[PDB]
Amino acid sequence: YPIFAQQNYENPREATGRIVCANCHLASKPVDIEVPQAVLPDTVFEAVVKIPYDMQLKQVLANGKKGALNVGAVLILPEGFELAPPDRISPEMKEKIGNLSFQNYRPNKKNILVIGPVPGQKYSEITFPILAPDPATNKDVHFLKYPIYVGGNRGRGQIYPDGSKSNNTVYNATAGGIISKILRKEKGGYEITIVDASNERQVIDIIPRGLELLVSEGESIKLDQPLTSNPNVGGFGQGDAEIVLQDPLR
Amino acid sequence: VEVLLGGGDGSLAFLPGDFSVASGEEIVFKNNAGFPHNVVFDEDEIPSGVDAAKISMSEEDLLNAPGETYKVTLTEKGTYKFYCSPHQGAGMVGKVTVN
Ligand code: HEC
Ligand SMILES: [Cu+2]
Repeated sequence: YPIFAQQNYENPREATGRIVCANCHLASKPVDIEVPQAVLPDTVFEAVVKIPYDMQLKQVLANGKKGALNVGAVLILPEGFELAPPDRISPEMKEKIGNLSFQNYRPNKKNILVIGPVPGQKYSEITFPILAPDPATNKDVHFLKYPIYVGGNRGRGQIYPDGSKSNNTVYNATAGGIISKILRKEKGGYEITIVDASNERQVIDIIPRGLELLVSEGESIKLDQPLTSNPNVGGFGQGDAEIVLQDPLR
Repeated sequence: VEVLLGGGDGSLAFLPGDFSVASGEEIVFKNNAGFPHNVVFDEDEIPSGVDAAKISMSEEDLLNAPGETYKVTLTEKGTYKFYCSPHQGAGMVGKVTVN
């Protein structure tokens, strides 16, 4: 969720240029961003981010049931650029933004905006209303080309903040050997018994509900071998744009 | 017994995350911020049998809006254990101590 990165990453952009959501959102899915080629000082513009996905897609909800996808986003603009105030928001763009709440990543980072989790079938395309700065009003902003970075996600993540995997990822065998027994759980889930005949050790691999295993009793499994299919149908994508803060003259 | 998921800025945690009720009371789970906060009772810490889908939420009924609440009418006496589906490994979980 966007709050997981805000609560534990100071700035969401890594040194390799990777957005922090890719640490738990491990599937890669395309992200798009449309921004105006150039904007004037003190003007409102729209940043349109597209997080595209196949709509008949059903993911594994955290309770084993199958459900719809949720979308989230992280917009990184240059210093000076911020979320346009409601009085500067035209009514033609007010219905465009629906009723989303854009939050700042941290209270002092007014140039980093986050939104989500929002409904997928509704906000596959999000419009962020940004206000361009004025140079004669801020001595650090200047007329020039500036970078804009966006991160877009759709779907449940695979890793939690403590390092625990969720049920939206592959379950791998903690040890090689032969499967001696597969206990189908009453309310869903499985208990897999592995006889590591090589180390004379028995291990019990627990599989959560919502996942189907591709393993049978009496089968030889290797360490790290995938025990069930990967039920992840979502992904995280990264995009980039350049904007021209233009002088009103020439 | 009034549990409000999410604090007032971004605190993902059941408040309270542990209360005591009896047969006839009603539990509530109002989500404020950090949605969705749909809770689902698991069949690992339940006292009586009963199905988990009877006291848990479905995939179509999710608490993603700031105002929806999930009420569960429990009558059996024992200690249940529900948790935020969209945040089970996060750390926000509660339990119904009905007796
Ligand atoms: C690991 C600490 C994570 C970071 C950093 C981010 N996300 Fe995440 N996200 C993570 C998990 C394990 C989950 C699933 C929670 C559950 O049990 O359901 C999520 C979920 C989301 C969602 C909702 C998905 C859905 O319901 O379909 C969204 C939209 C989302 N995350 C977006 C997102 C963004 C944009 C992030 C970077 C700012 C981000 N997440 C970071 C784990 C982690
Ligand atoms: Cu939650």
